[PDB]
Amino acid sequence: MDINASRALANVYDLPDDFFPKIDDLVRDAKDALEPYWKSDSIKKHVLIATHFVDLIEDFWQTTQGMHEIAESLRAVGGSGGAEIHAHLKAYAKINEESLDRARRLLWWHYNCLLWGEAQVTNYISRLRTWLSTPEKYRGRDAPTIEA
Amino acid sequence: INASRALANVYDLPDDFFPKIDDLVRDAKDALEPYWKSDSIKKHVLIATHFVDLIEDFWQTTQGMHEIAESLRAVGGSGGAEIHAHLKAYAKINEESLDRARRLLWWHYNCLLWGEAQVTNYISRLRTWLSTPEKYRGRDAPTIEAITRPI
Amino acid sequence: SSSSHHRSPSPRK
Amino acid sequence: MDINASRALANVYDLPDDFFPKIDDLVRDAKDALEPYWKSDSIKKHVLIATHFVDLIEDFWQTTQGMHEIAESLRAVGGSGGAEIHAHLKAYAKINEESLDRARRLLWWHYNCLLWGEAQVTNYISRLRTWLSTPEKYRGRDAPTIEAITRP
Amino acid sequence: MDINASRALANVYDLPDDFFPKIDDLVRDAKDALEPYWKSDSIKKHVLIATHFVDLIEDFWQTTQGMHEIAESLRAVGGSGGAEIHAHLKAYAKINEESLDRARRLLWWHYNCLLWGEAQVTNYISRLRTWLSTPEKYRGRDAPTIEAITRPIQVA
Amino acid sequence: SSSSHHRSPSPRK
Repeated sequence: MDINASRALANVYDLPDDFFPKIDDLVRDAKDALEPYWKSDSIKKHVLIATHFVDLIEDFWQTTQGMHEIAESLRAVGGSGGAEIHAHLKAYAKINEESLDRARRLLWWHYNCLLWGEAQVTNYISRLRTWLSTPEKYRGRDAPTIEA
Repeated sequence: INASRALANVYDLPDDFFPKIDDLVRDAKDALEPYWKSDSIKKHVLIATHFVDLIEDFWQTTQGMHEIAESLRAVGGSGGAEIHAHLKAYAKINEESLDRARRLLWWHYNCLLWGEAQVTNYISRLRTWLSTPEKYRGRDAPTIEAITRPI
Repeated sequence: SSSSHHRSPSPRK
Repeated sequence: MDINASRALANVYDLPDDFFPKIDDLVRDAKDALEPYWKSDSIKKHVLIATHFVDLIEDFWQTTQGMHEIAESLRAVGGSGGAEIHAHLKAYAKINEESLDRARRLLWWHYNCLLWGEAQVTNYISRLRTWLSTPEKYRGRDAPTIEAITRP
Repeated sequence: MDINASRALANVYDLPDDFFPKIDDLVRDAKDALEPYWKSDSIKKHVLIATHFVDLIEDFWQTTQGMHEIAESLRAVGGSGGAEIHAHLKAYAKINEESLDRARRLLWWHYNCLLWGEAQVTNYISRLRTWLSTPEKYRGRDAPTIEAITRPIQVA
Repeated sequence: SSSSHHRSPSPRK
């Protein structure tokens, strides 16, 4: 495969939003794989970045989910609250969940690059892009995976 | 060792030592943009950039949560104290997270500009000066102009 | 650097 | 200064009971500075002594405070216990408080000597005694310190 | 230190409590054997630890004992203001007793290691634990000892 | 030319 075309086809924001493991499993794997580098106090790029995003998720994910739940409960219980309140709440939750989707994607990217290598990860992304462009019939019955 | 030490020192500060968030983010972006154009992977670059993004993403949402919670509680007739309590808890969590982000951003920005040593020494001196009981102190805090002068 | 890799992690497109 | 006069003016128990940080802060800083040596299972003087005194405080401080609380509560109640009971309890709490004050002072001493050096702390205490015997207006605006430094 | 010495000390922590000399005698002997190292201002592990533990005892032993005494006194006289009084007092005294028992045992270990040697003492304790855990009929009628004490001082 | 420092720590005066 052409390195150039691969790198051009590889981007973490192109993915379907269902390719990404649940946030709990992702955070757990990230922490369990980072513990050595933490204890060693390592200054590697992906270590630093994945640490930042682990912290970001742990901080704001449950708060955003609680905000969405609160907005729904407030619009359900009745109009006693208001429309501006629910609109502002939904907008804040929307912005936060966009930021959290970005954090999730980049945490995945950074963790997988730490494990395997960003070269392997971009190759995998390109090959998965192809697998997804192809129709179900003339492609593998199960998707690829890194060194798999 | 000394890294976590100076970090704990940074956390051991009064919250009135840290500039306003607008000034801080402005200065950080101004100092970092060249490094972005240069595609630099420096540690302080990595961390300050990511904290700037964090702040610009969540600060306004958190302040709005605070204000709307207080307003609807003053109203009193919207849902119940459950909503206000849930909102206060979330806002507290996000506030402490953003405070940590603000502090680490200050630390890394200043380390990048001037020097990690010049910032660590000043922070140690200031933390010591603040610890003491005001009778063995000096009567004049250490001022930030010490970072700017080399040694 | 052939890759964008700006502001540290991969930049959007 | 004259090194002899410095070492002679340097004694931890000369300080007026308020130069010393609070007990929680002191134990916390001591543990934070010790845990490396604890893990490395070190033998050195200051580590050993600071550890012993941390343990002593952890063990007896809260008990002594509770003893004082008990003495005051029984004093308020009046009929409970009695007079000589209150007297003996207060005397015991007082002896324990003397021991714990000595422990706090020695803990400060050894923690700081471990961080910087007992010579540095000696000079610090000496210069502080001098700077503190002088009146306020001829002191200046720069008290004495140790001022750790870092090199890139 | 050696895992042998660690085993010996962990065993000291769990001995029958009748193996240990009276605290008065222990403190006395510790002071008398340490004052030379005090004058010489030595910084040896056992010296430091024994000194600190004997000071600890000197300070808090009689205090804890009087605490017990007065707790029993208030329980006997009655008229307590709530039972929490005696509860908290005896809990404090119990924590003090645990701390002081550990102190006595480490003082014993360190003073005896100073006298004889860490090796001699850990061997002694290994033998004594093997002897105590074992039941009679396979044991020996007389316990083991540090043979350097009860061996004759021969002089021509 | 050494301080008291007896028993390992510093004594009173």
